[PDB]
Amino acid sequence: NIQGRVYNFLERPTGWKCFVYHFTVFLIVLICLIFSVLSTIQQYNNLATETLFWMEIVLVVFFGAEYVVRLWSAGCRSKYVGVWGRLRFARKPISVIDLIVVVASVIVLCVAIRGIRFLQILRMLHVDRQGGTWRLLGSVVFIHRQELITTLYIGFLGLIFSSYFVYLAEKDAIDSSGEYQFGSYADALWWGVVTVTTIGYGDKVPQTWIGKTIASCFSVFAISFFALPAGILGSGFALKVQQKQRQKHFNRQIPAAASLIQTAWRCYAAENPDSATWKIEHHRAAIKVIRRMQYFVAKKKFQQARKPYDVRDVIEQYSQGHLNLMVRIKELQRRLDQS
Amino acid sequence: NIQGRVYNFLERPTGWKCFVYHFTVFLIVLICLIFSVLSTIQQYNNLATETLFWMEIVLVVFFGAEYVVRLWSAGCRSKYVGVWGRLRFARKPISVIDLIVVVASVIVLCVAIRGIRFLQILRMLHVDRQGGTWRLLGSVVFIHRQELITTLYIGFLGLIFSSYFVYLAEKDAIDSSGEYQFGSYADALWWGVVTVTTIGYGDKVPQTWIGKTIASCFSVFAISFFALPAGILGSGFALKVQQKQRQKHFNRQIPAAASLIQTAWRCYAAENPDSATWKIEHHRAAIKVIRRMQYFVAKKKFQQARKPYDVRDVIEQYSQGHLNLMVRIKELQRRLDQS
Amino acid sequence: NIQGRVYNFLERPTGWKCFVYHFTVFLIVLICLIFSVLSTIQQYNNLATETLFWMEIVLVVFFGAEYVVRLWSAGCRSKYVGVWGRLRFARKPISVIDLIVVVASVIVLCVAIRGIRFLQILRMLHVDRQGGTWRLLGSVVFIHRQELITTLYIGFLGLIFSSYFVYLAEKDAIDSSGEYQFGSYADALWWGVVTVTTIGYGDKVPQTWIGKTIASCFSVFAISFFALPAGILGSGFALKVQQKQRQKHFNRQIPAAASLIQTAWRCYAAENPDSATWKIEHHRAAIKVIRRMQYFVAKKKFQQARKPYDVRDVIEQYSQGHLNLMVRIKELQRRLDQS
Amino acid sequence: NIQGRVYNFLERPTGWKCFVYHFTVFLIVLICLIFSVLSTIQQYNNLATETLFWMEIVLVVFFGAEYVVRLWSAGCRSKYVGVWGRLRFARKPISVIDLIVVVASVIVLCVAIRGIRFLQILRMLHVDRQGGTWRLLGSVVFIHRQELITTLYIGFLGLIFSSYFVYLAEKDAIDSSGEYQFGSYADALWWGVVTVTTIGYGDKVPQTWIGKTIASCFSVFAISFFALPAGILGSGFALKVQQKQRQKHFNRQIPAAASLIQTAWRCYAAENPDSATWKIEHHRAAIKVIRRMQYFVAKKKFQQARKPYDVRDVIEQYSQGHLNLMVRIKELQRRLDQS
Amino acid sequence: IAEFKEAFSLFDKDGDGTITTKELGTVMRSLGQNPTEAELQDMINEVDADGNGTIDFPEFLTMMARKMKDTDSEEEIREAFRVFDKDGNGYISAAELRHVMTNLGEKLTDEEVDEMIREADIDGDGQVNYEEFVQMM
Amino acid sequence: IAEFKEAFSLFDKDGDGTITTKELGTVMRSLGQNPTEAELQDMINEVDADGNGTIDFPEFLTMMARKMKDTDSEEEIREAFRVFDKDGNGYISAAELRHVMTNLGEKLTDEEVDEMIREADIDGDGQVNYEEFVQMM
Amino acid sequence: IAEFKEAFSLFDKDGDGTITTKELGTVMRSLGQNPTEAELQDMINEVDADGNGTIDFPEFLTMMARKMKDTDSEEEIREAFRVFDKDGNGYISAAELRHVMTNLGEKLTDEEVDEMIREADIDGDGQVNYEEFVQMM
Amino acid sequence: IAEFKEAFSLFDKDGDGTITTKELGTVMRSLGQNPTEAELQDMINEVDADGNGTIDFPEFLTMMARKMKDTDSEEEIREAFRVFDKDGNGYISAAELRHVMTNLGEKLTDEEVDEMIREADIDGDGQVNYEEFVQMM
Repeated sequence: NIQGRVYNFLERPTGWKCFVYHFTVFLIVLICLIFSVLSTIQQYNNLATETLFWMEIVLVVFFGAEYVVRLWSAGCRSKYVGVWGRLRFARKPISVIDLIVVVASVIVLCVAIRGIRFLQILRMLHVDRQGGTWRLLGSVVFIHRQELITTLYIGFLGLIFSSYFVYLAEKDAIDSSGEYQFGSYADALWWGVVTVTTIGYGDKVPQTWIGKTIASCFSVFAISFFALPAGILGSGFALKVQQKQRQKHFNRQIPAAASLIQTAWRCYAAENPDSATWKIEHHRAAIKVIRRMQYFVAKKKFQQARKPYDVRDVIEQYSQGHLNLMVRIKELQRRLDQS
Repeated sequence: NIQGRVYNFLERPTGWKCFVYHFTVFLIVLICLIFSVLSTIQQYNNLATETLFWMEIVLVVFFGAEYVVRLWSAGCRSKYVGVWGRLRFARKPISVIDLIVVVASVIVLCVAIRGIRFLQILRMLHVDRQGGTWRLLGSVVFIHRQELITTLYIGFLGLIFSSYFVYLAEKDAIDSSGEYQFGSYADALWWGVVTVTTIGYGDKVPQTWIGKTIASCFSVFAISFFALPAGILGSGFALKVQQKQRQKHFNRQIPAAASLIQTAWRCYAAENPDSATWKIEHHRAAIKVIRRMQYFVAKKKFQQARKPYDVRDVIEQYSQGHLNLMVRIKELQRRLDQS
Repeated sequence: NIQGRVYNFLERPTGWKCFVYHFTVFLIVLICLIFSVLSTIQQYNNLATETLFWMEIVLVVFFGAEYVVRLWSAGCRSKYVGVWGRLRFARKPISVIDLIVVVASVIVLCVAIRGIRFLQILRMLHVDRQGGTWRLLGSVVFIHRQELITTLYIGFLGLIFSSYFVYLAEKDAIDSSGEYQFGSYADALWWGVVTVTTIGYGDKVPQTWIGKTIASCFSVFAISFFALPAGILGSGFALKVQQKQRQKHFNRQIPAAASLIQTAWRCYAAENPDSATWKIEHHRAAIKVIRRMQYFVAKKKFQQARKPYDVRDVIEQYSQGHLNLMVRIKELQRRLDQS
Repeated sequence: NIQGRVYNFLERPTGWKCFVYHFTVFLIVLICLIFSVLSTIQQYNNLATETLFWMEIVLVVFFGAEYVVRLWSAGCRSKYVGVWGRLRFARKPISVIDLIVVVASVIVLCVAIRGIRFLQILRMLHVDRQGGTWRLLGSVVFIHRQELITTLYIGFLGLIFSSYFVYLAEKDAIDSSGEYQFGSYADALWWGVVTVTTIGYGDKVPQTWIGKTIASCFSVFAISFFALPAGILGSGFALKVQQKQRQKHFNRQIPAAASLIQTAWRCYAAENPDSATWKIEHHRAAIKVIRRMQYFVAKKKFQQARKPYDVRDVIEQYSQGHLNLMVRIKELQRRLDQS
Repeated sequence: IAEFKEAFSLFDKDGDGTITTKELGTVMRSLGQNPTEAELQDMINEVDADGNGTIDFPEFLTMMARKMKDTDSEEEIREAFRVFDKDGNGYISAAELRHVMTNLGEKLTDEEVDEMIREADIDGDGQVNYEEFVQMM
Repeated sequence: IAEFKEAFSLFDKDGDGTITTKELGTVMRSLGQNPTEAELQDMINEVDADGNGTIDFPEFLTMMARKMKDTDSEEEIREAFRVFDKDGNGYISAAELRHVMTNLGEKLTDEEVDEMIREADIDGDGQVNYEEFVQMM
Repeated sequence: IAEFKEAFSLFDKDGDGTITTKELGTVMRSLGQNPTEAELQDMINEVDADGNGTIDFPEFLTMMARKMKDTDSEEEIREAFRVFDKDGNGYISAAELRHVMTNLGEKLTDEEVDEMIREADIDGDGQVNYEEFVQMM
Repeated sequence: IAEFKEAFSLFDKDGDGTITTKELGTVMRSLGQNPTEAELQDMINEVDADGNGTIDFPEFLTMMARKMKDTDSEEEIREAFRVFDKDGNGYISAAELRHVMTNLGEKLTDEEVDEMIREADIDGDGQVNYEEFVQMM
């Protein structure tokens, strides 16, 4: 099963040995970028080209061999077995990116600086294989979809209104050297975008007291609506992290997992009248409904075993215990009134 | 009931079919704005006017027909039935905005650029119909009303004091070209507003070591008081989001809802001496008080069914169960001591 | 008891009638400030002085009469009754501020612009009477004293080191016009303070690639340590707000409050051998110890009645109930084994 | 035991008396730095050197005597007793820093301004002895290691892409005075670093509408990814602070601590066949396994006593109580069916 | 004014000056309701103002001084109806209302439901306007 | 269509028009299962749509109208198998599957397990591809 | 000094060297108080310093070494009075104080309340200054 | 290797192939310990690896394969001693250690404590260095 051993190393690294390999690859890729940056500078333009030639000729070969080895090793999983299974694996976006960058590098070396410079940037997207960072950020953003839309909409509306008012108050003022700064609505909007994001290049500043008053009343209120998404997302991340300390231990969910599968199979097996499950004649109609109920009960019980602890489980536990003790107490009661 | 079907589509969209329609309307409105921006620029001033004429002449007609259809379809709800009911519907702020923009566009086309330019901006407020974003932001802000006031007050006081001190330390310093930058308290206050909101245009910079020292001691402390509302509101939004995962399931609140209405009607029915509710003579005075107590009990029970779970419900559940089991145990005790 | 009625209106406002009065006073004070600002401007210097004279002559009289009425009405509370009690009331910082501003205004009107201008600023501290904003901010900051110190210390250390490195890398570079920007460590430190607080006036920018690299590596990491206190305080405020929805209802703490006082008095009364509490002779030594234990039990029970709900109360409740039921069950057991 | 008394004062201060001493030392060190800053300025260069000479000659002696006293007093703890124990104490980083600064100061005074200036800065790292600030920040950062990496990676990627696009759109535009601002990819990257960290020096501003549009679309989205770590860390700090109010009281963990040690010793003692623990012959094989189980039970019980309260303890408590009551009830049942 | 002394004394059979759970249960049993201890517990708790477990006379005056037709209570009845409204339009079918009020909660008898359906539903058609019905009550 | 009346009436022995816990327990005991009160409680709760504690006929139609082969339910069965897969490769040993399905949870008899192992594991070798096995079911 | 040996030995009837719940209950019953097991549990818990469930002699010294007239405890008594003060002015009516101290909590007898009302309320008028009353105690 | 079959079979008296609570309780009672059901419950739970409530043979091998002298477990014993150390200096008085180990928790007999005090405390003076004592164990 050396195929799975190779696939674990290339696709699913966990050890320090694989960490060193990935770190080396990432640092080689990063070193590649720096020499590209220095090539645009006129002083270092000459030598950088010849250095980059010999760097690229080996880096395209290194990445090309790695891709075909990765593709072959992907067949160990039953999800990708077979020719169509492997074609399903190449459908993944990361494999598409790798294929595109390899083919583009080969074509570029066959024949343009604006292309190789962009390719050496796209190569940075290789380091992350499993897509964990996107898989986390997307979920966290999707949970809070409403408030982000609300704050962005309100901030955009405030920017649109305030910029027009400032343009109205400022379009007739001359600068010190002499150039109408707010000569059009586009310039006022460019000023507004700079101020809401608290950058403040200082290339455009209001000149009249009306504009200064409007900007002063505008900044203290509309600035908060653009620093709010970070405050929402950070708190969301922290709260999500906190739940990791209250996980139900993985060892205790096994019986529910077995029960779900067994009940599902038993519900399916009723379709064959000669199946051995009948060995435990109109009663079969009620038997099917009983198994149908049991399937839903098992499915409901499975989901609760994968969630963190909550007060609802305490309430349910007390509910079950109370009636259990109650019926036993009533039984003892009846045993006493027998005499 | 096609009236309700139309009202659901126009006022209360849920489907992708309605989503496409609203998206198209919003993008048409947004496209309208861009050509307005390019009309102020001298180069594109000519053609933009004629394009905007033919855009506006169709957009005012499209919005006009939509308004009357929306008004008629609003009569399906009993809240808006009747002539006075429909006049109650037009009282809503969104309908007022739509009517104002339609009438203003018609009047403008009848006869001015500074008016149509503002109208094309106010048109953006049409996209959101139910008012959900405001209905959420207002509640979240209202919950935290105290701390926002506190931080704004303290920050404003600090700005007022520090700006006056800087003005005192800086009013006699000449710039490099030569223009007294802090020649008045207003200029120092304008500098202070720019710095507290961390914009920093750089048009006014202190020149003497006293002013630099005061500004350095001022920035590191008073800046936090103006980035604090965003930090409060983001955490509030995240905490409000977290509660959505602990909602009591809507299916379980039905019996309490029925009980509240039934008890209220029974309490009201006692006013008629010949009502059939008496079929279950000074006892009626106590009966009325018993029903009065039951009404309050039912009302209290209804509210708890709409709130998320909390430890208080666990405490109350244990309280009820303990005395129930206790009295049954005491009953069995007495049954035993009978002999 | 009109004295208490007046003191409630002046010191402890709750109604809209008092809200209007305080709002009017605050707006008059704020209007006073604006004319002071416009007096520094040369154009409006003349008229502003005469307007401010007639404003101040009535505002000093209005505040003077209010102070003596406030002082007299403070005697309704037993805390401030008597001459020494009233002298204790004037010891409060707000009364000191009011007295200082009134006396200073009177003296200024007796005889200087730099004094009255500062006095009209200090007058803004009058609006808040109970000190609630400070009483909240101080507590919230005091809870989180450790982390604020940690982050400030680390940020300051990073600033000190990075600024010295930039000074070392930059002290020999000439500007375009020609003026050594980083000619001393003080100038580099001034640049560092501007950058860590993300203001960026742009008056000093690095010129050599070493300085640019150091600043680029410095900004992305040391900036976070100065925006962190706001993130801590906002989350603290939100979490403190959340607890307000889980308050134990005030009606249920009365019996514990009565029990604490009664047990304390009973513990004290044992000191007199002829007190009537003995009516319920070496047993008195054990009686005193029993009452001593009961006092601590009552004091412990009182504190729990003022705290919000928590899981510890559930644990304690189950603890008590379990042994209660256990001993009753054992009693019934023994009753059965009797035969 | 005066050795421990001295070590408590120097290493482990708790009192106000030690607080004053440490405060005085820190303020002397800070005063030392300020005169170093003023020495670089040409005006105060002369006198500052002679002042710093006499300051340093006494400060190096003060710190030298303190180090040897600290080293000797460290032998009171059994961890550092013996010669090798004391050499283990000097291995700590803080002692290394102190030794380095003392030796460097002595060498500098023996013979250079760029060295003493750096030494007077490194001296600030002396104030914190226990390393609490680092010990807290490191843990808090380590808990949230994943999200910080995610956000930094995404922000860096966005910066890299957007800066290249802006460089492509801007490399052919001339400034007003005339100097190609975006003449290379390095200049565009320097502009990008300034904008993502919302500093905005304003030395480089886009000139063409394509660049302005790209920057406007870039700022509102990529800025949040660099203010996010502060929002994460602040919420983490606040949540960690909140748990401090739910600590299990230290007095209640003693019996578990004793039980763990006793069970461990009993498990170890079985190795000697003649140990007195056998006084309570193939049964010893099962006895060893029983003690092995008891050791794990005790170890598990110890850990729960150091954690704050949680719903899992309530669930476990109900679990134990329910079966206890159940078996007693069944016993009473059997006693009844006996007749 | 203050005729509640008669009712309070009627509830207070033993004359201790307070209303205990046993007295309330006995009075209820005199009417054949047969409640459980828990229902009496909540009923007494909902009125108790000093938190002692019993009902004093001034608390009885305070409870009787409360009045309906307050918006904070009318909104509750309005929200209760909206649970059964499948569209929120303000209309509910007569059959659904009858079934809900007969087969859930307190389970009124048919005669009370019939009087209710005539006190409301003046429209006569398939849908009943419950908003005016709440307004009248 | 609507043949469920027969089964519903069979469950509803006393004919009150609803399915109570006692009737379900009696029917189960007629088959020799002997369940506890708690299992009946969850089984009734999982179907109850009006939250009254009993089962009405329209709720029976609603429950019977649900169908399998929905992705939201197929993913559950897929996740259940992954608990026992030591590598997530999509293969499980026949002996481990047999041991798990015999000695845990519902504890099927050997004959059912044997029919299962022949309905699946067409590969015949040491590892069974459970993905197609889930797909077929 | 250290006369507490006599009292500790008096409580420790069986002489094991510790104070158990049974001994405390027996001593209390000798005085006719008849407490429940729970009250004894909290009373022992409030003193226990080693968390074993019993009371040792050094813990008895530690408990007896505590003293009143500490601000952290005086503030508690001050806050307790403010619950009944309808205005926070520092005055409470004599009748209200008498009713509260007689009909709530420990329910003192009339004779103790009368001695209290004369040890305090030197003002004689309708309102009693409780701040000095707390100060004296 | 694999001599644990003998011990496992000794615990498994009835030979079902598993270790149940009843068997463990019977074996413990054969030694005169008389544990409660709860202690047996935690003892079985602490070993159970498949979460069924019983102990299988491979779980017995897994439990017996664990070894001490791991830092994650040595730190626990080190922290346990620091609770009684009043200064954290690494020294504890012999009398305090004897009292704690005799009067708390498992309550060892005097003979075991005496052997312990000679296996440790080679210093002989008033303070015992517990760090080396933990290291040896």
